[PDB]
Amino acid sequence: FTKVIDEPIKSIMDGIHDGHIKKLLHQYYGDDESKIPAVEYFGGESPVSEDSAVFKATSSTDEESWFKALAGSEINWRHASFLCSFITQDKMFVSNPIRKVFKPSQGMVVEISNGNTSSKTVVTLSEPVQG
Amino acid sequence: STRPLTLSHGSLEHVLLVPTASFFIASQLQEQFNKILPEPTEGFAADDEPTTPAELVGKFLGYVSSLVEPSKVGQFDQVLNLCLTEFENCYLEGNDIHALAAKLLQENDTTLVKTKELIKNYITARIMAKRPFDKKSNSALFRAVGEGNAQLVAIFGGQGNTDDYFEELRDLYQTYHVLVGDLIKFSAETLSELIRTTLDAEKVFTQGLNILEWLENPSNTPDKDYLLSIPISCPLIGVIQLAHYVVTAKLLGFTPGELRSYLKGATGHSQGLVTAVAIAETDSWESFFVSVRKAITVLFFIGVRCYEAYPNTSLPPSILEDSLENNEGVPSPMLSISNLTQEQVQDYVNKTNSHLPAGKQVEISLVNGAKNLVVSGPPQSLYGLNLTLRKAKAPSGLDQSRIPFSERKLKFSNRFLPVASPFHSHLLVPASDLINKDLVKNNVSFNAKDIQIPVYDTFDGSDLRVLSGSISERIVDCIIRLPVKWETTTQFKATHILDFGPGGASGLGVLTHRNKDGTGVRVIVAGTLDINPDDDYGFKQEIFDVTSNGLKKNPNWLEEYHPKLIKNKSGKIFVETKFSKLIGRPPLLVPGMTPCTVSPDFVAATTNAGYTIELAGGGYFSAAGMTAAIDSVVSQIEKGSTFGINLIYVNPFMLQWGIPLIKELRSKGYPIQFLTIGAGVPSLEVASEYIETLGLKYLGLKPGSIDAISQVINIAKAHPNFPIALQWTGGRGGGHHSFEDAHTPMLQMYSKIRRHPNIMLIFGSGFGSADDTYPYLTGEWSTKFDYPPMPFDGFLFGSRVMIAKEVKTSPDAKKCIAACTGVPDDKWEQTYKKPTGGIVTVRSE
Amino acid sequence: IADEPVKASLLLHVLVAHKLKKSLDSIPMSKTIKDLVGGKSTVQNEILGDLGKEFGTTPEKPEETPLEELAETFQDTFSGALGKQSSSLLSRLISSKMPGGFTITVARKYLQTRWGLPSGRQDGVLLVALSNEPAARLGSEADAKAFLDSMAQKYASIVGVDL
Ligand SMILES: Cc1cc2nc3c(=O)[nH]c(=O)nc-3n(C[C@H](O)[C@H](O)[C@H](O)COP(=O)(O)O)c2cc1C
Repeated sequence: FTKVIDEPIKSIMDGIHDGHIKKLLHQYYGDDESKIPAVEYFGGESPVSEDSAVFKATSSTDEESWFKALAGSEINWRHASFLCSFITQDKMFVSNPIRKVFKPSQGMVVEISNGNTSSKTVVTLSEPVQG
Repeated sequence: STRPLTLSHGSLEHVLLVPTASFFIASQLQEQFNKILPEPTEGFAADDEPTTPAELVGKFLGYVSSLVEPSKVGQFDQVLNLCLTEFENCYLEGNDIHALAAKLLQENDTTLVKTKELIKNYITARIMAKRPFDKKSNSALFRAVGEGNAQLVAIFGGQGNTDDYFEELRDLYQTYHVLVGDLIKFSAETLSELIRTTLDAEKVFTQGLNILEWLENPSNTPDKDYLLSIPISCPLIGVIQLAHYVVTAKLLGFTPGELRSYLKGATGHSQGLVTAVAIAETDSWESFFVSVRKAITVLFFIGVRCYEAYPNTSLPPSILEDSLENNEGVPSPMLSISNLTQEQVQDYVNKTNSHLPAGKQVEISLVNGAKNLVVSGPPQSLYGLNLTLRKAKAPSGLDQSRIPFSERKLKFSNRFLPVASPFHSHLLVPASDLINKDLVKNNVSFNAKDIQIPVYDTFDGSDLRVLSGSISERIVDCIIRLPVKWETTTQFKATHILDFGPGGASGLGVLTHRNKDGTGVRVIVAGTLDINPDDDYGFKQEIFDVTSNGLKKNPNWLEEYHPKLIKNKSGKIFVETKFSKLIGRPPLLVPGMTPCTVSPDFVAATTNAGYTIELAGGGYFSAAGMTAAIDSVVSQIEKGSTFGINLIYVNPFMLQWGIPLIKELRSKGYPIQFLTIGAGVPSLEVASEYIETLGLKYLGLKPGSIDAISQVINIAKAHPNFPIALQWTGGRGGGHHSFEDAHTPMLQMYSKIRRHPNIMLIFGSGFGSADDTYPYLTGEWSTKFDYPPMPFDGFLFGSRVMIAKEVKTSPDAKKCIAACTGVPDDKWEQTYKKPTGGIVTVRSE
Repeated sequence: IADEPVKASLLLHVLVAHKLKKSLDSIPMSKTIKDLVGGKSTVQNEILGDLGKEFGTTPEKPEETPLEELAETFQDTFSGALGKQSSSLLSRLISSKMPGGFTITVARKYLQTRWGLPSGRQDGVLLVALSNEPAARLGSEADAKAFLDSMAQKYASIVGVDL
């Protein structure tokens, strides 16, 4: 399968991947790209519905369970913000600080507005400041 | 009003809330039971000594039930009904005793015999409390079957599973006396009569057939050889299989017609097939005792006539000593041959048949697997064939790790079976006529319309019910003459299988799990109660359990690892496999390649092209070389994009300067997505360090052979929450290659890789296009080798990218690579001898 | 006597022998598990399970592989431990063979005082007592002690320690 000299690496891989997509699409969706399930962003997934809700974090709250809740189900921006463990800093990769901010300790009240609508979604953490 | 009564054995105790009106009767048993109960010891490791409170309540129940009379009202009737109710409430939280016994095994320091006695006691109490299993069980399995989430099928083993089959019957008599004691009493009676009905049966039954006395008194039970004789072993195997069926029906509270109605279809292995049709008739508990009488009568008449058509003779001690020195086994009429294809063994039997006359010829009887067969014939002949095979097999300890795959001498196993008659042979044909005449004389005849569920014929795999002729005559022919083809007769699409045959974990069930491994079928060993650590198949508990435990689905590889499609907002279609999900890029990566992928200018290009590539360590011999290259890539790549580093395990210098460096650049947080350790898998200790300390997304590994693969699994088994990319390649790969075929080690391991969802499995070597990879992505590539579909999660291309423009290989080097034709997958193993499509194998330093 | 970790070959050898109900030397070390009992296939999966519980990690197809080169691969991930199967065999022996009252403790202190063999040899001498199981009521403490002494010289003979 080595014949064409100086074929760009981008052109080979793309050519193979698209040849795969082309054979999956024909044999599992009768050549209909409208049948492909879309998401906002595709990645980060480890290989292992309320519009306005309120969570009360404890000093016993499970961190995974906590973050899964705060993220929600839908693939949107807040999904990434709570789940992604690394964020970018130009070309650098650093421990997601948002996960450190919201990290479940006793006294941490989370409210969510517009949970069903990403674009308007607003999380409002609340803590006892002076009492 | 209640007066509490505590009963203890050393440290452990249990409190029962006896009522004060009948407390004098229970406080009379407190002392008398603690008299029967032995002395406390450390661990309670002594036999007949309760280890848990539940066991102590059990032994109480068993003692109380012993002294009570079921016919005559005693003072201890309400005392049994309150202590059993208390046991039921505290310990049996809905689940069957089988689920508790299973829970005690894997939790407490409880041996198997302690569960057997506990269940015996509890089932004696419940039945003898005048509280039979008359209510319907809420078993998740049979609830799901009614719903239509599962389709049960019953299989029934036969001969050659275990030598001491009788000991499976003995246990039942002891552990379920109250459930099957009547049926054993019936069969025992029936046989006692049948031998007086057959003119020359008693001649065969030299040491009698008093099976009741053999159960009661082990001393009276004859020598094991006499038991193994087919006139005794045939009917009794029926009775064991009927026993296990009956015990399951009662404890579920189903009638024999109800349980038969729940199964989609039944079938048996050789003489098991008679048991399969025995349950297909039965309707209620009343019409059952003629359906057994039928079955047992068939197994009586085959079992005797086959012994009078081919009686086992004395064998010269010269053969026995030779066979036991090679340590194959005692010669029998049935020789198992594992790990060989049907044509190969067919070859060898032709050669052995050629020498010998028709009266001493061997034939293939069983076809139990793809590489599992059994030959039948005279034990002289099969010994002579065992002689022929021993010259062809490699020695057991022979290392062919260095020999190229093709010329490695094939290694396999050949033991004789624990059986007395060559079933499915021309040698038992002469019994056929005397079997039929006897079956018609004793008024046994199965009617197609009387059969309710489809029974599958062992020969062709069709339903029995479609027969024009006698069903009995076909069944006889199928057992004595026609060869079983087990894969052919298991073509049905069930979700669960119930092995009621003898042997249990060494019985037909486990064999049929192996055959259908990865086809989404769960086998359950109904005959034996134990714990499988692997949890690939189930035991008795899964039948009876009512929780989510009872319903364990075996994974179907085609469905669970289907290659789906997806697309982000920007309409960029991905292929969405287990790999692609984590990395969020297509599942096509460029491996680590010295020197192709040492050049930053190519690694940065491919990472900007949208694909994952490993920067090869093998071009840089110092920390300062990595850092200069890393930073040269970093400065070229787009924001938020990452790449991998390949290292070499067989260069301990490059590891000892390169691992601490990666740890320092990743503690500062460079975009090093992952680490691959090519050429040799690391030890569990080093691998654990790499996983924890580095702080990477995942850890690629490039295992060479089976031993490596299993060492990878072990690494993943330790960190099940950390992804581990197993980049399996054949010898047919470019660069440092093993002697191993790309496919065959996956065929023999895939199953054991997919038991850990944290292992992303990537297949590399000999790939350059979509068309050649596709079969491996979909999983249809394994259909060529007659396995279930076995899809893969990724694909790495070593040689395909060498001719790419961004690669720093000299234009004339490209022209030389292009010039090379290559070869098909078959011929790659000729590289050792001469140039093969312009490529040859040489030795390193 | 100086301390040495118990080798995997000895623990492997007593576990196979104690399933076979057989003595400590009647098994040849250069032999495969599938060869020993080539007839039956129940003791196959039973021994494979017992070796699993003992040393956790097991290599694929142990039955076709000789015990000596299995022992070296077992030794790599094993460090002088008893494990779940040898713990459950020991308690059984000490409760049913050794008299009630005579438990592991007193039996370990007797070898530690009279012989002065460390806590790692106590495992070995106890394992040799499993492989040649007395299969009898050793009620007489003196008898049991003398048997332990004949199991201390059997341990010293197989390993090569001088007493
Ligand atoms: C030119 C070349 C260099 C390679 N260098 C390495 C290497 O440095 N380390 C390594 O573990 N594997 C190396 N390999 C093996 C590849 O990583 C990969 O396993 C193999 O190429 C797949 O076979 P294919 O080349 O037929 O696709 C190399 C292969 C080639 C062809």
